[PDB]
Amino acid sequence: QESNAIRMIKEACEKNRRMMTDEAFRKEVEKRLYAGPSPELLAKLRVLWAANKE
Amino acid sequence: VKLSSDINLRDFGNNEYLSSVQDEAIRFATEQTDEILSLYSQHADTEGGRYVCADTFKELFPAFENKEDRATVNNAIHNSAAVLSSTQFDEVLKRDEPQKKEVIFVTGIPGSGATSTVKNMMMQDTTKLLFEGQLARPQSAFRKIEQCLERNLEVTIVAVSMRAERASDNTYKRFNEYGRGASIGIMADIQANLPDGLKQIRDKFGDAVKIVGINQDRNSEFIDKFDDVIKMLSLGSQEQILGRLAEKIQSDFDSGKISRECFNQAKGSMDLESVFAKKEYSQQRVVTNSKGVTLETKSANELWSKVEQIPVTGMKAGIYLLGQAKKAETGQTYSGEIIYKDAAAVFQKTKNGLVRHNATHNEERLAKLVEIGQNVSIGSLIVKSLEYSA
Repeated sequence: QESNAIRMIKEACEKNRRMMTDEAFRKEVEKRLYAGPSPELLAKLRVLWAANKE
Repeated sequence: VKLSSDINLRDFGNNEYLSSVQDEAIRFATEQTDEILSLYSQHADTEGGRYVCADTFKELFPAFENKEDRATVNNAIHNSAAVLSSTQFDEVLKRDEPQKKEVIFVTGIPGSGATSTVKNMMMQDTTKLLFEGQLARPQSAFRKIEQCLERNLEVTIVAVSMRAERASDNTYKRFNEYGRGASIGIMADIQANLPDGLKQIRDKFGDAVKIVGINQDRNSEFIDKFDDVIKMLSLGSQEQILGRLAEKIQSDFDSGKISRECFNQAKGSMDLESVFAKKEYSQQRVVTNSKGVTLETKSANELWSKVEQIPVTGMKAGIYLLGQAKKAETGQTYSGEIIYKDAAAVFQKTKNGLVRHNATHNEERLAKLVEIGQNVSIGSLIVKSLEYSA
């Protein structure tokens, strides 16, 4: 019978179909993809970059 | 925790900016490996460091902070990000977690929505690691797959696919919202060679690696058998796809669908003139008359059918075989009526027969300087009207 990863992938395909007929759902997935670093992460990165300048 | 390998340098040439960004990225990745992996694991959107992708690691580099720089610095920071991914990949593998037995590799042409597919996967309790990256050149992936199978982990490779043209449209939107798109060179390289890479994985490791596919042109249809995955992914040669992509991004720019910035990042380091010159017109002709020009193509059995009619006034009756046009030699001047024009070529009727000019000459655009039906001289870029009334 089918492994777990293969179910996960099939479930992922169903959600990809949902994106095509639900503008609000697509927009929350695409907002997450392109969000970039959170302000919390960005604060941590700044310290990291600044402490290790040449 | 050190990098799992030395980061390979690319050659940036006389571009001092990218050359120095490269060395800064390599220095950062090599000396701060520990703090970088820790930020990626604990603080980025990575499922606790189990979603491993070079494109997520790019967001931890100073050169990538500002949206408007990402297209320019991408190639310069890539290898540093990819080696950071391998290092991360190895750190996840070393964690003792007998419950977690499954490793998923996800790949696809940029703009195919592979990343969006990964975000729509929900982590299961048996999921050890999720890696997203190119498998067209699979050598690097061999080292990762080997390590999975040494640890008795089950490996699944998921190939996400879409026609280049529609994927290209998605890359434009990503460039405009996020600052990174994709070059036509990498898009064509990937879509042409991906089957070969997946072939090389099946032949090194066998049934031990499950290989599946997602066809995004058939509403994300899941494809289960390897032979069927190879079928779906057969979408042309590298020359064919590159040729089609070059025509698309040029037409898209010429008509005003994409800005110059979006066009330049899609161009990448491609000489478009050299792509356009490789285009073939052997089964094609142009029929001119008093109403306009009609582009026709021949089938295998010698039947002509219409592709495109363009209305134009003032041309006489004519039939021109486009594949028999003489290439324009550089430095010489050619005079006469333009009889056909597209994204790749401009065809001109001279006294010594039909001539073909590349639609681009040394990054200057010839095709926009002339109209079909117009009598001109073309030389070198000097274009003159020869139109008169007497």
